[PDB]
Amino acid sequence: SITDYNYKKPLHNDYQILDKSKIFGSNSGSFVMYSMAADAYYIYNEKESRKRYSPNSTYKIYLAMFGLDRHIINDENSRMSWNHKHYPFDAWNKEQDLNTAMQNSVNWYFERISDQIPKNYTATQLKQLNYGNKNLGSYKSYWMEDSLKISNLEQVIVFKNMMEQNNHFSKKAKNQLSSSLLIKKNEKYELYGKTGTGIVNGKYNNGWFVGYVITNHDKYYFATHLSDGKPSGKNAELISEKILKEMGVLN
Amino acid sequence: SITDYNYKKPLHNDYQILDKSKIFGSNSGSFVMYSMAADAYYIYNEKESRKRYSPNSTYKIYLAMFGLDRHIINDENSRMSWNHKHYPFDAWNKEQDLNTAMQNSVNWYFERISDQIPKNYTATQLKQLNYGNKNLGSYKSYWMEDSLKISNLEQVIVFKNMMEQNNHFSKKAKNQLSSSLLIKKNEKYELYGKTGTGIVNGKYNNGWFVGYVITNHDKYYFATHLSDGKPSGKNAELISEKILKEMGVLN
Ligand SMILES: *[C@@H](O)[C@@H](NC(=O)/C(=N\OC)c1csc(N)n1)[C@@H]1N=C(C(=O)O)[C@H](C[N+]2(C)CCCC2)CS1
Ligand SMILES: *[C@@H](O)[C@@H](NC(=O)/C(=N\OC)c1csc(N)n1)[C@@H]1N=C(C(=O)O)[C@H](C[N+]2(C)CCCC2)CS1
Repeated sequence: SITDYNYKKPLHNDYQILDKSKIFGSNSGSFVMYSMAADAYYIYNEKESRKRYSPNSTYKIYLAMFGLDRHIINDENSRMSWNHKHYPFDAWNKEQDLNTAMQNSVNWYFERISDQIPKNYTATQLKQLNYGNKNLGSYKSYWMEDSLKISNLEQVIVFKNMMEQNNHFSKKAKNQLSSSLLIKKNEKYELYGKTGTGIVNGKYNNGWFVGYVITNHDKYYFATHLSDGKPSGKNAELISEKILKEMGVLN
Repeated sequence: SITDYNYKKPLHNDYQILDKSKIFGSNSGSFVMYSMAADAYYIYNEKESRKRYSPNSTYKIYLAMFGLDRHIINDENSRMSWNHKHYPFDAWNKEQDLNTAMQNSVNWYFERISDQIPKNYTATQLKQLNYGNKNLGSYKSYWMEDSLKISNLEQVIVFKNMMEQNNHFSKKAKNQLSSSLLIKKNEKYELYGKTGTGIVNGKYNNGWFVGYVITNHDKYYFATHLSDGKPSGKNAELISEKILKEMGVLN
């Protein structure tokens, strides 16, 4: 418990320390990036990057994966009916498929998936995935400012590993997941990712943007965590991109 | 044969006649576009648009569809080994999957698919799809400046129908095909398409760009054919986009 807020495991890869404090501006947090080609990490604010926070809606990545893996949703049909309950966001108040669910961060879609998953499966997956503190707690919205916590550095390690390694997870699962995460594509690059936002007492307190970039030459996994300032998922995306552009990943 | 060079069937939809001769410049051809929402067509140079030409590499769209439909390739694996024969283009001289095959217009990939398809299946599909003159001839590269011919107007009608109508083609087939055709994506739109280029006596003679656009509000099917000037698939793409941008489809 006293070491379950911190990822202490030393890196067995080359790594560089960046200074993107100018881009982060009045916001506080960290940025991590992995380069498939260099098998190397690029970290800004490694202290913050090793502190564990709740994953918020970035966990939807893994919930989506579990749902595909247990045939809750599939490639032929991932649709779910709206229950006719009003939600704060209009995009939630309609039928969803994985793509629309993921793109609009429709909580109830993944909640409905979460309810059909046994706890021992979830716990087995987190173990094998090395997902943060691996702490399910009461097993009720555990990924939402609750027991489960992961570090910015681990977000990149766990995601890259799950996607790139020969897991029990199928290639078509990974591709379907990957489809649901595609944000931008042009001649130069494909950008994939997922935002996370936390709100406490009407104040943003926890902002994620986790994803990856495919170029012609390389492939990159990355994540931005915001802890103070204006720590929203959107602000995490904006910062991620201007860092990726200024580092010449998006050109 | 005397009516097999022309699509004469009258339109049972609204349609408008455009003037994009300025964009076409010193190139000659036509542009067709369909709007799901308006159930209406937008044609420039309807004469040219009704004349049938060989589909070149736009036929790869349908070959890809057939290969998925006959489990020649799958969502799990669509890879094919290179035979270690040199090809004029370097991107051809390696392993391919559907995406790389389609993106680089790797002829041999789809030829290898074509060879495993019965003729009566092909002929059945063209019948049900209303693909052009439906003429297979000797059934050997019939889609390459040979017997099979389709009009710019039909490219849009046949593609839209195959994709949008509940035929025997599965949703996952269509999505996998759709994935292989994605070119550009941003906040505003997803652009999908396939180029075609013909070369005779070292001169471009036949240029295609067939595809569709998904926006927030609408969905559009489109095609550009170039018959004279500099009629290359790439030039057909450039013209398609300038027309789509200037019509405010890519905004
Ligand atoms: C995942 O982060 C989701 N977030 C929430 O449900 C929470 N607050 O959102 C207001 C939350 C969970 S526990 C807690 N204390 N707060 C959804 N995802 C995001 C996201 O960043 O993708 C949302 C924010 N967006 C989508 C709203 C408009 C732009 C960003 C909120 S819902
Ligand atoms: C499909 O159009 C393919 N084209 C060809 O094989 C032919 N010529 O290519 C030079 C061809 C077939 S019959 C005939 N008389 N000529 C491939 N697709 C394209 C394409 O546009 O996707 C290629 C052309 N590009 C990529 C290079 C220059 C313009 C675009 C050629 S191979």
